[PDB]
Amino acid sequence: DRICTNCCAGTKGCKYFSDDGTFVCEGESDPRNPKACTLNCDPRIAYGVCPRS
Repeated sequence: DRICTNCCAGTKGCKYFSDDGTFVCEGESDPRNPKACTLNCDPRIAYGVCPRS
């Protein structure tokens, strides 16, 4: 377990949200370009919630 997820490593369309119930940022990185961002650990980001459909 190593919560080193960050908004750069995020994927456009999915809301990077914290488990406390807060929207931090949506994935600013678009999947078109090969995104390999730094593994900067942003613990305030829990997981990405893409539309549940």
